[PDB]
Amino acid sequence: HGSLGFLPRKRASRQRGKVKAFPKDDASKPVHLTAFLGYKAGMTHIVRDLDRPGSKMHKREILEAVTVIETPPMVVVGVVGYVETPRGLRSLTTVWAEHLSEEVKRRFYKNWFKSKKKAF
Amino acid sequence: RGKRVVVLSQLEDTLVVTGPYKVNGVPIRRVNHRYVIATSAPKIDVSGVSVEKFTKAYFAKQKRSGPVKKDEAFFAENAPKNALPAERIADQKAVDAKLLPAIKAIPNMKEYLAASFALSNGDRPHLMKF
Amino acid sequence: SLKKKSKRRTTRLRSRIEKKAAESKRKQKR
Amino acid sequence: AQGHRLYVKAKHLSFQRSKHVIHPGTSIVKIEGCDSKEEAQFYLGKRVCYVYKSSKAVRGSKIRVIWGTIARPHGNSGAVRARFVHNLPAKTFGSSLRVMLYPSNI
Amino acid sequence: ALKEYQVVGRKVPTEHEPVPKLFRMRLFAPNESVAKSRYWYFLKMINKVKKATGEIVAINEISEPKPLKAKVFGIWIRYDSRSGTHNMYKEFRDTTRVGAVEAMYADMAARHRARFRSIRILKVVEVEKKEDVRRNYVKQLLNPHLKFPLPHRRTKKVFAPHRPSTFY
Amino acid sequence: DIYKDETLTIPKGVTVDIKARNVTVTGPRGTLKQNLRHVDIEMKKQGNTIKFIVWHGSRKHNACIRSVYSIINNMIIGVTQGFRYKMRLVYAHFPININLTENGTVVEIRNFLGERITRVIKCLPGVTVSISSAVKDEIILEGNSLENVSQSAANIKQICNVRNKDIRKFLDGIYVSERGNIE
Amino acid sequence: SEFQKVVVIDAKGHLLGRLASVVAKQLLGGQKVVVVRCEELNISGHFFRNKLKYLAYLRKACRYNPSRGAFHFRAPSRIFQKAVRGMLPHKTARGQAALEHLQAVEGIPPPFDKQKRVVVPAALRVLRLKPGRKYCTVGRLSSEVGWKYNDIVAKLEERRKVKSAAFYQAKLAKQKKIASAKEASPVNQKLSQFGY
Amino acid sequence: FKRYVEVGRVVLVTKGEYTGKLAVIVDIVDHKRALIDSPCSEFPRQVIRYGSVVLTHIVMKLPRGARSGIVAKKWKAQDVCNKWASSAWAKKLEAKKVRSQLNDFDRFAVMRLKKQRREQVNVAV
RNA sequence: CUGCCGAAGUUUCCCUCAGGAUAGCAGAAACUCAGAUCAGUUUUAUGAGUAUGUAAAAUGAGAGUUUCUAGUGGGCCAUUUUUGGUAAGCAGAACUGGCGAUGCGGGAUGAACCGAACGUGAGGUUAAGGUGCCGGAAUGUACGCUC
RNA sequence: GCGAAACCACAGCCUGGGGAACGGGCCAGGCAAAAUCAGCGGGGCUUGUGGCA
RNA sequence: UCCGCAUGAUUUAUAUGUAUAAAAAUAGAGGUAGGCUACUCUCCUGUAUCGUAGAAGAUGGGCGAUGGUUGAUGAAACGGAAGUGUUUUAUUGACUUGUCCAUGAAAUUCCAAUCUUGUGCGGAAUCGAAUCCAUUGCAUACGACUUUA
Repeated sequence: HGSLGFLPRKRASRQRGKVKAFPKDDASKPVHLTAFLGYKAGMTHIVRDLDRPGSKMHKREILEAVTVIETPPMVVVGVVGYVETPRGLRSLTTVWAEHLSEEVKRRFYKNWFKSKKKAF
Repeated sequence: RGKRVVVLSQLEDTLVVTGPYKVNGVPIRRVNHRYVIATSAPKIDVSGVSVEKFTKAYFAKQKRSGPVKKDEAFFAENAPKNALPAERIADQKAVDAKLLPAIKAIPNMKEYLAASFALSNGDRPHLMKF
Repeated sequence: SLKKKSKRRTTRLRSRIEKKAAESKRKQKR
Repeated sequence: AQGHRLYVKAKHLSFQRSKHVIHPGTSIVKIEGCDSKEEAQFYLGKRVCYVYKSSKAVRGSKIRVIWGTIARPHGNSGAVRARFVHNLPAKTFGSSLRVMLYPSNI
Repeated sequence: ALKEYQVVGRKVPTEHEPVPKLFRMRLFAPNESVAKSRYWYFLKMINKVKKATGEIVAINEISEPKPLKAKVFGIWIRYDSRSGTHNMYKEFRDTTRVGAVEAMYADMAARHRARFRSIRILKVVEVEKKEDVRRNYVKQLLNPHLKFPLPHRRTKKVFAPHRPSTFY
Repeated sequence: DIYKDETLTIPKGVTVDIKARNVTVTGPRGTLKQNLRHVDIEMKKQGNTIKFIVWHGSRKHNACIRSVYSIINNMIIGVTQGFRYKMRLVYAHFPININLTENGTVVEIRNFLGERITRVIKCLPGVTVSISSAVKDEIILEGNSLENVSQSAANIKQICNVRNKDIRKFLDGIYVSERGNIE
Repeated sequence: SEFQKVVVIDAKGHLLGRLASVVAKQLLGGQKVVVVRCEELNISGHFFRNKLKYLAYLRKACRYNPSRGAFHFRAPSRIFQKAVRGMLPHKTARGQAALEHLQAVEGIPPPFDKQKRVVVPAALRVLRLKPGRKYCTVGRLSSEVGWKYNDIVAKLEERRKVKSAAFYQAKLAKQKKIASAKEASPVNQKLSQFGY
Repeated sequence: FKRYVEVGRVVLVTKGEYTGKLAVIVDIVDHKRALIDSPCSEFPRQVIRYGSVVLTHIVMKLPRGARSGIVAKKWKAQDVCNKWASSAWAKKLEAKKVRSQLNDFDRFAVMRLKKQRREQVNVAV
């Protein structure tokens, strides 16, 4: 058959996976980040002691396949504020930093070499 | 259009009507009665001024001598100086002399004739009693 | 609609309702 | 500058018509401020006017005018019938017309 | 609107009946001709006298003797129902007998979906004694201290600027 | 019928403000704010009496006039006398364990029929639940509003219903015993 | 009776079809109309009845490629626009142009909350529906069939009313002052014979 | 409430040819019609409905079904007129009527005085 | 190309057959009486057991012919009768109109339903059906019923 | 690079209705944004309850 | 790109005064002073309120009020739901009917300001990207997509 929840079966219009939903904001909790961005390096397997009560291999060794993804520390380079509106969230303003490295300036051009490097 | 003027005499088809030229500056003119709203403003006496000298031929145009005449030279001529006879001002001033005492007698009248009539939002002419 | 059927009787029903009413009246006459 | 407007604002609604037929000979005018036929007797015979603007400039004047006359009241709600020398184009349904206070009878 | 007519009629004189008796009834019709037509139908159905053999001797419209005195009328009628046979009696309170009949006719067309055809008015009677009034709604109207808020006040100029008071 | 009437005599209940279908009935015991917008009836306050008036009302509309009278009388009773509901626990083998929190506005129920599900209920506002000592294993629900006290008594009873068993034999649960007032 | 360039209608307490019929006539008449506060529109019939009327609308969708099928807009402004559109000859160019002269918004946005809001007595619920008759609000009826902005619009309406009340208090303070000076002038009753 | 359909309440006719006139309810025929009369000569005693009247705030004692003479005598004695006109409601209506009769010249008279009235704009600093 | 006149479907019988006939209709040519000379009509009288006929008052019309000669000789729909009939329709005749040759307004749309029988236009007024919006026209007035 | 023919009134979205055959054109709606590439060929009956006296 | 004159004009579902912001109920709301308020008053739609008087709005004078009023300003505050603005302003230059006077209109002798391009003006300052070609392989029938350059 095939699930109908995953159509139109068409190529993703993006390469970096879009976070279509963020955790609910609660003011009782203080501040933290909610996401990150890594690179799938590959997978290996491990051996682990299994502390699950009632499981048939409680306190016994299993073998698990694990995915290793490398995540060099991300750099915060701006802040954006969305305002609640009857027509949905709307990006009100955006503020950046001073020193935007060449790594992120490349994101703004299809040809970084031929450009005059005039971003920001 | 929109001016208020005092009717001097009753012509064959038209009304020989003027605003006192010292008040608003509307000389003695023929006006067809279909383009006149007869206001109920207090009447101004007319027995003091003669009105027989205003005839249809008195107001009529000159000839034309052909079907077409134009150009700004035709505009620099006539004008309210040249083809305008001095006798007309003598008649115009005579009318003003004989009507200003009446208009001065009753209040707001010289000011009423100096003003102009115009409609406003929410003003419905079929209900307005002019 | 809002119903389980259509209120507009198709012209067949507008056709045969009246004649079957006529046959009913003829039956009472007989 | 409110010492002007010697006319009365109105709108063109449709042609005189039935549901499947139109007669562009006469046009249905809604004289704004008139809410019955006994009131529409006043404007009966006045000079209605449709003013529009074009591309070519004749007379060095950008405004063309189509003259017309109020002919008869049309219905209960104070609409009238008008006869314009040139039948108004069908693109002018809802366009604003002018109603001159003349030929005056008040 | 309806108007009340007294119609007096009789059959043609002949050797069989040299002096036929006058037959007068009061009946409500919108016009003269309807009154005569209803008269002939009534006399035919009741007494069995043919339309051709008869002729009208007097028709007179009757005005209300006191069109400003609030009165209570009781109306007996013979309704032609789905079975063609049904009797009724309704009470009304107004100032004119024609008004009660007109109100009765609209009442019939509403609560029984009746016609002018199916209604046959037997008798319209003025009732003056309060305790002789039967119906509940009219009796409660007769109390001395009547008072009630204006029922169903409900009140071109489209696009009014302020919310209506729709109250006092 | 033009006028259906219903009359109510107000005891020493202090404030009976009736602004906008809303009654703030305050007595010595407390204060209850109630809304009567759902009905469309006339409410007149003439000194020591309250007149409930319906002008030209149908029987469907008229039936509301007694209901409005009854609920206003109930809230008057609440601010004057209060409402008390005694529920008696019934346990055959497993005792029913009850814990009281927030001055008795939340009830915790344990060991019902041997079940280890923690049947917890939050009492409706203005309802206090207490365990009485004069009679063993029965509960007293105190409050100003009869509706909230009665519904809370109903909520507790329907929480502990026997399931898949017989009403004939497994007749275990919490039942309402007495329905009275504080004094 | 007299036209403006734009009319802003406060749609609180107006019936859906009764208001949409007047708006349909004014649009073809050639006038721009802005309908504000759509989420308080009223519809005759009790709420569950109308909830079924709209859940039947959700049932209409083309069986082939439902993206082709009918689009069941949930916002109260869009439900009102559906009423007006069905009351217009939208399959033409004059019907199409009538929609373009219609604005329907939920709540009163800042571009319009500083202008007068008129009402249509031919559609007001208090003058049409008999007392005791069940009715449902479109704003509630949308928040139960998918529209997910009810609370935020109510949140913004509360703030707007606070600002609008503060304005009115300031305007009343000024207006009572000039009224005191209005009556203070003596010429008032030397023109009183004219009714002013 | 404030407006009750009372025998003896004076009502303001809002429909018909007697629009604007002031009459008093003499009798209650039924739920939708009442009998009204006025001492004013032009207005005859007749039966009018309730969509064609508006209830006023004045209630004057008057026995059921009084004749025209008695109603006029009671109306004069209790001073119904000049009591109705004492209200600001009647004053607003009379102001509207006289403002309807103003001609063009009177409108310019209104023009001038209220411009004189406007320019006062004197407020404490 | 325009104009004008314009049916028929069932008759008169006849037939081996299809058909013709024959009418009818439409006509084409010749000739009477200004008539009781007629009528898809009514009325009166009259006999026989409202209808029946004959005769005559009303009513409208100019009313007759003999002669030859094209096209048609179907069917459908509904009404009224109507015997056999049965769960129930169904069948049988006779009659009537309408339709074929017919466009227009209305009933959302439609072979028959409701009005209306057509040269080119102007104006006025209506029929049927309608007057919330689509849609020209009262979100009219009054009295009720219905959730 | 070379290069056909069959076929062709005109065309090509869908639901219901249009006496029938209901259709692709009519009516009422849903709607409707150029140009294309490759696959797949899709195109008011009726019921839960027998017959005789 | 504007200063800037223009220069020809192009112009308006413009427009004819682009005049007006409480909130809620309609078997109810609102306003007044004094100490939760007793009491007084208002409603009955906008036919209302604001502006409105002039060679399409001229040139002067007197009287009277510190005003109205506009063009242009040099600044403060506030408005995020689509902030289409609101306000505080001091300023300048006007205008200056509140009131009373004088000049001028005419033979147009019975009706027929804002809007921007425009094209250039002679003076100012301004110094970007994308694709093909090539490359990558996370992608691929061809386009497209992810890289590099």
